[PDB]
Amino acid sequence: LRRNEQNGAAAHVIAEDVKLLQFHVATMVDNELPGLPRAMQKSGRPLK
Amino acid sequence: DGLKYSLATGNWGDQKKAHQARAGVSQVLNRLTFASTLSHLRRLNSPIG
Amino acid sequence: FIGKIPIMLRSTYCLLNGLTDRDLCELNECPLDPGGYFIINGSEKVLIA
RNA sequence: UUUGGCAUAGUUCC
DNA sequence: AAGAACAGAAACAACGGGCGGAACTATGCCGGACGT
DNA sequence: ACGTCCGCCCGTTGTTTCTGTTCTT
Repeated sequence: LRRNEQNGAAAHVIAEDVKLLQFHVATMVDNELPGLPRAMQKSGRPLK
Repeated sequence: DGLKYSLATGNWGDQKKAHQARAGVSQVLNRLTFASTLSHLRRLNSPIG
Repeated sequence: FIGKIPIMLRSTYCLLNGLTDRDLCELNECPLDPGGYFIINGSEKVLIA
């Protein structure tokens, strides 16, 4: 996101990346929100 | 690999979707006594929680 | 050739189907063994109804 | 004299 | 004798967290494809 | 010979609804 905001984006890549970073941080805090992608890493096991 | 995995682990389904796969099929045979072996080979199961 | 299918012991497509007790003893198999289980990676698996 | 974890199954005792 | 805007209280619907205590064995698994 | 991409209970909060007050005509 730093690189995109430095080199200039297409006004929607920035928004999608912001949403993705928000999802990653939220799932790091709690990985049980209702109606979420439910991030996994490997073998299909959800994180902790 | 699919047949071997489903029989080896007991999670009846694909490996990627072992979340809703019903576990508890394909147990490892009991060999403590002959009666244990027979009563294991003739066994039922109700999927109720 | 599309893959390998595990075979249940003593079933029609096993090597012990129809053999006499003397042949079973020759193969170091117990004549009293009931059969009806799979051999997956060495261990013996039993499907539960 | 050095330290694996996740899951599933079975069993013992109230 | 009539009409409007606002406000206080309530019926029903949707959502979320909660669900025993110990202990002992065993078995499978921890990502996949590609060639410059 | 390495390195890149892909099953039941019940506390909250919302939504919607139904009347009361006061001002004006």
